[PDB]
Amino acid sequence: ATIHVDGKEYEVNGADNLLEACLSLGLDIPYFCWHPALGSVGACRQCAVKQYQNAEDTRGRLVMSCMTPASDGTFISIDDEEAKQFRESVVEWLMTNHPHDCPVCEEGGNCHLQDMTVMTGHSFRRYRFTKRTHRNQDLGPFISHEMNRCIACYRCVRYYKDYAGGTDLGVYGAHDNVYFGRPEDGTLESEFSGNLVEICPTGVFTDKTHSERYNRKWDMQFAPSICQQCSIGCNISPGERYGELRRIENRYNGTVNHYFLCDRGRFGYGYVNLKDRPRQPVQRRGDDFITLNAEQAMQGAADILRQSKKVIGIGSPRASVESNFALRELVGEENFYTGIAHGEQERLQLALKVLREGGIYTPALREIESYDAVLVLGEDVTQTGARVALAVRQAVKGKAREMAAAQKVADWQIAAILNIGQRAKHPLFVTNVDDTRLDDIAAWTYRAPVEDQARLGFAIAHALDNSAPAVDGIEPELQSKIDVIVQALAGAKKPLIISGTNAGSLEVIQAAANVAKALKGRGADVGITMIARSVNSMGLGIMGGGSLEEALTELETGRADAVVVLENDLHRHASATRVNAALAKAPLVMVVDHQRTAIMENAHLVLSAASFAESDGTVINNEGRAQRFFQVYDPAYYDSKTVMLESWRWLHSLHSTLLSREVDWTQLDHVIDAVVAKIPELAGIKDAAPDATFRIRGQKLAREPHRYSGRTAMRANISVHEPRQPQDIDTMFTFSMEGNNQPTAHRSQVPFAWAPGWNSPQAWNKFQDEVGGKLRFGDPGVRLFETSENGLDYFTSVPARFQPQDGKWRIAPYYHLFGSDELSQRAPVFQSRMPQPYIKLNPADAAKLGVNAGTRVSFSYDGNTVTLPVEIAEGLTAGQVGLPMGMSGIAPVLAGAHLEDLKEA
Amino acid sequence: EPVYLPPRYRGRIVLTRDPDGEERCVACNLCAVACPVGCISLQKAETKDGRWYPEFFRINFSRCIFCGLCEEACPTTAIQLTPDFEMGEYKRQDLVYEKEDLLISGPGKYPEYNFYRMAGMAIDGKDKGEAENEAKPIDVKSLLP
Amino acid sequence: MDYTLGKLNDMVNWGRKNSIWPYNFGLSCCYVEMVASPRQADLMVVAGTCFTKMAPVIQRLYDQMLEPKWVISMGACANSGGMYDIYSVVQGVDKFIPVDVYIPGCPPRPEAYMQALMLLQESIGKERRPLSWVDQGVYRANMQSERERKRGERIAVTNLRTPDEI
Amino acid sequence: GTDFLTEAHLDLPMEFESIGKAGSRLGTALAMAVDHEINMVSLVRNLEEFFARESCGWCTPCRDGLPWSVKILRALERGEGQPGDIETLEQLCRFLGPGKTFCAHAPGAVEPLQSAIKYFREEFEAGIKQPFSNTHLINGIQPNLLK
Amino acid sequence: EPAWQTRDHLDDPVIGELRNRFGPDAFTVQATRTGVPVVWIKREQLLEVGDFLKKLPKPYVMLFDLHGMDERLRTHREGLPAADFSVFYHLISIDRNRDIMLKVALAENDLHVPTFTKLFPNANWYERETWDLFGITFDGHPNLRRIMMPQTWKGHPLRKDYPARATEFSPFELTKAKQDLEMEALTFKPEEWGMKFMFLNLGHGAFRIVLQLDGEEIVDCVPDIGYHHRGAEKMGERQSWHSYIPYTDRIEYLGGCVNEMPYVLAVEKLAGITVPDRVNVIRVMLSELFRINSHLLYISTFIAFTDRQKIYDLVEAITGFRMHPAWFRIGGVAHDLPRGWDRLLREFLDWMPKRLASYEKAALQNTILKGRSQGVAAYGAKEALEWGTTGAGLRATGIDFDVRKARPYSGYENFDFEIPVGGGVSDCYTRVMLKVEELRQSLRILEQCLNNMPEGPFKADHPLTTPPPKERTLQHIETLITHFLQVSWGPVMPANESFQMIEATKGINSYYLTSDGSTMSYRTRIRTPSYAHLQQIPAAIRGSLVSDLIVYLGSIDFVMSDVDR
Ligand code: SF4
Ligand code: SF4
Ligand code: SF4
Ligand code: SF4
Ligand code: SF4
Ligand code: SF4
Ligand code: SF4
Ligand code: FES
Ligand SMILES: [Ca+2]
Repeated sequence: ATIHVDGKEYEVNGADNLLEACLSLGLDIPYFCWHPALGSVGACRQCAVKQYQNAEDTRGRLVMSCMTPASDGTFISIDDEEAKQFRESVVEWLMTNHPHDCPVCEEGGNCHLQDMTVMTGHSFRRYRFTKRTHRNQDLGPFISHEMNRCIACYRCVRYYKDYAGGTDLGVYGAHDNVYFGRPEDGTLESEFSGNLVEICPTGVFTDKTHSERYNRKWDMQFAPSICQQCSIGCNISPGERYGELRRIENRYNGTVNHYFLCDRGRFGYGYVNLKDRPRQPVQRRGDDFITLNAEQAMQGAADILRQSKKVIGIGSPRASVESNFALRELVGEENFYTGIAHGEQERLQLALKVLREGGIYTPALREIESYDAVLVLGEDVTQTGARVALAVRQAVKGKAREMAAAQKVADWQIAAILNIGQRAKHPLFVTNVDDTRLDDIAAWTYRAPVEDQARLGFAIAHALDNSAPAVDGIEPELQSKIDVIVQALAGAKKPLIISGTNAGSLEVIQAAANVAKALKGRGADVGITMIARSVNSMGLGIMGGGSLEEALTELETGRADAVVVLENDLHRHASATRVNAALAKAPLVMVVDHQRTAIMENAHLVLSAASFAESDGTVINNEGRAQRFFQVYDPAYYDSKTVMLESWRWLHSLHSTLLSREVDWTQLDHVIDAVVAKIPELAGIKDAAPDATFRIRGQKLAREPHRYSGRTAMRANISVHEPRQPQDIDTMFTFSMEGNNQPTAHRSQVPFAWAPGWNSPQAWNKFQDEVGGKLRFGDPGVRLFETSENGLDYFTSVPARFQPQDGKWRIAPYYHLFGSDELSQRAPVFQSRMPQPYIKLNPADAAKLGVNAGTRVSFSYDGNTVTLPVEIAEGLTAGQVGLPMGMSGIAPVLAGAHLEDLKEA
Repeated sequence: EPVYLPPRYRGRIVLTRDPDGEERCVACNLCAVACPVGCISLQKAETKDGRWYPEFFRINFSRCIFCGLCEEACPTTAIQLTPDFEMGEYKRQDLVYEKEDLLISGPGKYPEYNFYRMAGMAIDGKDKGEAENEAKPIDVKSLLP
Repeated sequence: MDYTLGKLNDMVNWGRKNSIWPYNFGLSCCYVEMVASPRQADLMVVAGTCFTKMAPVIQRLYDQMLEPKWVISMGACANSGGMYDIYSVVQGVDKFIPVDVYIPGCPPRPEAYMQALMLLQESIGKERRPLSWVDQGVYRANMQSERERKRGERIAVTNLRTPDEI
Repeated sequence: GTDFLTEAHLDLPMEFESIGKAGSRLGTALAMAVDHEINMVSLVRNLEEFFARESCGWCTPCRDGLPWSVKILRALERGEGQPGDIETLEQLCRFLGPGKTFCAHAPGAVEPLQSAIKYFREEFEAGIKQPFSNTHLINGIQPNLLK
Repeated sequence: EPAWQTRDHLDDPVIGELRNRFGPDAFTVQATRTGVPVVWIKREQLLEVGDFLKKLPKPYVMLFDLHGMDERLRTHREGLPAADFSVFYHLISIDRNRDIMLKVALAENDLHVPTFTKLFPNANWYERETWDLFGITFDGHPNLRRIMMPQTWKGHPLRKDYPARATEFSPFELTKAKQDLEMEALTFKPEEWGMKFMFLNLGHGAFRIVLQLDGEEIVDCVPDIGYHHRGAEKMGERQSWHSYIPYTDRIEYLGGCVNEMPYVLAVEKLAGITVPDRVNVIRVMLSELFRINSHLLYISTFIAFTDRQKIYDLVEAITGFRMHPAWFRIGGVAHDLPRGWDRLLREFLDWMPKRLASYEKAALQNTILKGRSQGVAAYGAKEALEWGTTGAGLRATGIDFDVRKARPYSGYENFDFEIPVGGGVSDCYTRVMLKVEELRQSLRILEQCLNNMPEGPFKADHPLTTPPPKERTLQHIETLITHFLQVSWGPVMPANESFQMIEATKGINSYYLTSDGSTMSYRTRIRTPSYAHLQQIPAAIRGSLVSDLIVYLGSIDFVMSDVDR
């Protein structure tokens, strides 16, 4: 297509509208109601341009560029006089009722309405009458509501309802009294409600957790990082001020998590600011905890380790690839253990083997939205991999997109698409132990134990391909529903099979692999997705090592006297009594961690590791994508006594002091080169980010905006002398504003979006090749493995049907977005949001045991009687008991385990 | 003899109070970013009624060039430059003036302005609709069309 | 009060504070506002921006001065570097020579310099120094800071003149 | 939602095109007569209160520009109009035409205001009786006296 | 068509002359808001283009400026040749009353230009500063050494990859520099300073001049400058357009608002702001008050603290500060004039005539001062033009060139005042006479300012006026929004280049601003007259005595902060 804007000629896409085409060309058109992910509706009337019929047309006509297709030979004018006056008048009409609130507004300096008011040139008020006002609502602990600042752009309701599928937000009232909010006071129920603080162009919806410790955007120190709260690997921009983590902003990645986070990643950063975090190396002596600096801690640990006969290491999926590799080099490959349980490790390696040996392509998170049928087996994705659930919702709405495309309706005209596709949707079949949050759009939901879900998967695979093993004992109703699933999956152009390790069953993963193989054998374009548990679960699986049970056995027999535990609390993956006994028997326990854990009471040495905000490293995605996260701030900049080093720095210095009796800390690129040298499967982490010598025309990449304030006052209460700027030898970023953050800079890692005239999250438009697409020079992060040429064989181990045994209760896992993750549940803002720990009972089982709802029952697991109140679960199959994994006292390793002596307290 | 100073004289910086007696500063951080030297540092805190205020407010007067850009950028007329020049010290750390060294007992050069009488954000003593040029809030459940 | 490392001691303190021979070293635009060899001088008034090239000159002329020596820094430049946090400017003259009295301002008034002279005389009169070198330790008083001494009268200020007058 | 016409337009046929060239619309063809006892400012005020309170709230010009015209017409009704009010009304009629708003409710809203300003302008000018002001005097700050 | 409109100046006769001489495909015309034809010349044609401009019928006789620009970070280079670096040459034709800016593009791997010192002798210090701050080599330069930074400095500060902030202070480097200064006379090399008899080192500002003496006669001299270098241009790349104003104050500290005027006029050209008449009169009045203060100080130092005190009292009444007001704003001034300013100005203008007559009696008719000052180290129009001399010296050579009349700015065309010119000889006495007559004319301008002062706004009605008027900021939400974004992120200047040249207290001061579309200046170039006046010293006192050099140093109006910026 060819368009002529203001006399200049441009080549654009004809399938795009004029607003997105002109924004992709660098032209500035003000807009409110349009969003790249939400489509065009024509509400705010801000994007007005003057369209002419041909080249010899002088009158023209004002049209909305978001509602006008960028067809071939289209003549428009942005800088036309009448269009400029109309856009200024739209800004003025919005300004008539807007409150005098900018100094006490959390959106100030980050506000799209401020930027568009300045951009249109409106600065003079001639409206003299009263402004309408509104009462606010309580929206829960995360989102603060200020209804006075609304411009009625309908972005919130469109995102929350049409995109995110939420039900408790809406627009109420009439003409100029339109109210956007909930029908009553209460917490927003959506798992993706936190994206409202960037979707809303004004300060109506603000980050309440940030509002507690508010600072402006220009005062922030940003870094490009990876969210640590599950395996999905969403790109984030942590922003700090005065030595504490203050906000998590969405960092655009056109391949992974483009505009949207989930609420866990956005609001579960509060564990970084906990005051009980270790900040110095601490050595115990008798009952005295003496504080050491880094050098003498390294020397004492090196001599004590050298006096030992065998040192073993226990890694964690919390830690990065570099930290786990440094531990593996410190103790040796034969003495390195992964730190997760044996069954968890087996499920993780099975998922990994399906990913890089199953011969079936695994899609990225953005690519999930293009699949025409989804089968989810055992993985409650909303509570474990929430952004995958959001992408599955988009893939489900793909059917309405298809029927609209058949009627020659443009893909950005979202209201017409939704009107054509009323309730027709792509097939979604979710299986779980109970009801999921995806059941509102699912074509079918299967509530059954994990062996029954695996049997359903194997039956689907056998009905798709007769070479797959069959399942004996299928009821005709279940057989008919299996036939419905098979007819839906066979007729799909792009079927997608999603599973994961959170179900706690190996056979569910095997059944999902068999379904994917059966769909691959029919020539379909089948994709497979595996949801891991933690941020670097797949990297720990790729690196490998022994299980936690083997390390505990080595400590308990006495073959190992020294144990180094890296970023692992050890109670989520093993029984607490066994861990306590093994660590009390061990004469030397060293714990390298950034959070106060229960195993630090028995620790001889505690090394204060850095969290993700204070460390660099690489983490491996659930789809096998290596992604580098960068340090946000120096923890020793304000508190000079703080010795909080990177975990790989601690372990490399420990290995150097053990070998040559001298301290060499490290550089990060040296550890990365060591990883790609000793481990060839992790050789792709070299290309995840450029090294520390990378420059943009000779200068580093800036971590803070150019108007960063208080450079001679922020530390003045400690010392009037300004300290040295912290040096970053690890990465290409500088801990200052003396750097580059140009949107045209040839790089992939962007710490924050800012452009002149665009101070809001709409500044991400300038950093993309086309708006809503990819980053201009490619998205960061590379895939570790490609699709294998040949797949796996059919798994013939079909599990038997679930049989309830008397006195034994099979534990059905119930994951929660707020609580099941360890670090996020340590955050103080998650304590109010997470619920009380209930235990789920079938009505028949509760009636047999004589307990109603809310009554406390006590059960013994591993010789430990704990009591929980009973919640009646209708969908849970009898013979099962429901437990919330990841909570305090209920380890995620309990999923799939049995349970004895369920007695009323 | 005492030295005469004009009322516009750019001397010692103070934080002033509203006519109701509350401190005028809403901790909006405009003065800190407008400072070319970067010698203002402050943090926003919020009271129980929702009123924004500075948790701390420090000015490095060993760095301050007394240019008055912070007073120019203040949207509440809190920070002001007053006719006073006797500010010499013995130690440079003593030129770091905290909030208790700046907050005077009166309105200073602007005797009547109150920012919170203009802002729509509700605080104690001013609910929604009681600010200047504001109508009462109309519920969407009201019977009037 | 605290000291950081007898009638005639008061006499020498009185004579030293009541006759100060200054050496005004004017680096920059503080020099015009404030308007003897260093071997015959005892007070160094450093007024102006401390450049990297002229910092050895300041250090040499301070080293040529004879004991006892006091230093008064005028203006934000000599105090901390002022507005010039830049590659060619030393951030404060106290980076390399000790300073007795600091004056804020850019530029300060001459009466501010006279008030700092009062402060210097008070600090001289409240100090104990080795009388004859035949304890050879200089004891400087930890004086109460001026901002806490004058805090009550400063905070008690309520109304000021409006800026619409001359 | 139709433009006002005068007594000189009483002789044209009730057709779509004939009333189209006259500057109005045939509409529902149910005409309404306005006698000399009716203040045109009051009548247009009543019309604009109806049109402003019947807005659906979807799009900015109707939703946030019809109440501005209502408040201006109330000020003209009370004799509290200020200079620039009629210019603001004319700008509102220009910027609420077809294509500028999401639907045709606001062009129909601004048709009678346009025609009444065009014909009976003297009553609207008679509504203005006080000087323009939307700034209080802040003590200690000299205003920027624009010319 | 306002005065800030983007123009290519294709109708300038110099463009047609260059097209006829060199061909239509030899240069590229750039459209700017500098008011100047900007012509991109190939590097190999630079010397012949300059020689052609030197031999025009109304030739370009003065090299006004010469410096560099790092174009590597510049994103809006549409209509420009491919350049990693560039060197610009600002040339002035006084007879034509015109000017031209030649620009040479340079690749990063080949940073060398032919020297301009054969065509214009004042290009020596400009090329030395360009080599010092950008690393651009000039082939054929006699002594291409650093002039702002010391000779042991590493890197080039004005490059975009050089960090602007102050580094960590090291006592070891201080002791090394002090030991180098102590043994500077012991290990002095005459060839290292550009020379080829006794050598003297000695220290308007403390600057060191190395002197070669035949017994007592000055044979050669090279001054060591850069001791007052504050990095003001690099700070121009680090401050927003609004927050850079006090830095403009501290360039020529006796000028104050005179120094603020060209910067705010150039920013207003970038912003497309036409200020109202009252802003023009207020700026002219403050500029003339500061010009009177500077001229009084110069005359008194040549021969006092009371008229300057009255000037400072009036300036302190208006702006709240005496010497560094920082009162000018983008689009106007910071506040309105306080009520009672007219009575203060009336009392100032009644005290001044008899004092001015007293200065005339004490300076012009002083026979001993006339004998001491007349004919000692003088120069003519040819030496003034070839060295970039402006202000009192250039007009003392007889060339009637004042910016307030030749290229009027800030409404100076609405005032009635004369421009005094001397004979053909520019010595101390003629310059003092010219400054006394300029004092009288500035008093005339102040009287005209007082007599009919316009009533109106003190700030423009533009959205980019920074900051907005305070009462509307405190009352109106859109004005509050504009103020919020202007004081925090900064006003957004659309990408362009602007230039403003004004008549400062010591000559011609100019600001050349390059905006890359951001809220910070991409390039701020300050041309100061004292740099050019100090460069021409060795060409004027060659063969004189040291006392003659002292008298000549006191006779030229210069300050080292203005020299080194
Ligand atoms: S939403 Fe934006 S324009 Fe409105 S008060 Fe907040 S910062 Fe100001
Ligand atoms: S609350 Fe925010 S997103 Fe929703 S309509 Fe109002 S301004 Fe738009
Ligand atoms: S889906 Fe996972 S990786 Fe993404 S924001 Fe949520 S917790 Fe973080
Ligand atoms: S007067 Fe200027 S230098 Fe001092 S604190 Fe205010 S803005 Fe900063
Ligand atoms: S600009 Fe004023 S209200 Fe805002 S933080 Fe500074 S002193 Fe407080
Ligand atoms: S403190 Fe201010 S007046 Fe003094 S030398 Fe520095 S810039 Fe000049
Ligand atoms: S013009 Fe139509 S779409 Fe727009 S708000 Fe009015 S009634 Fe709704
Ligand atoms: S962005 Fe086009 S009308 Fe809202
Ligand atoms: Ca690091």
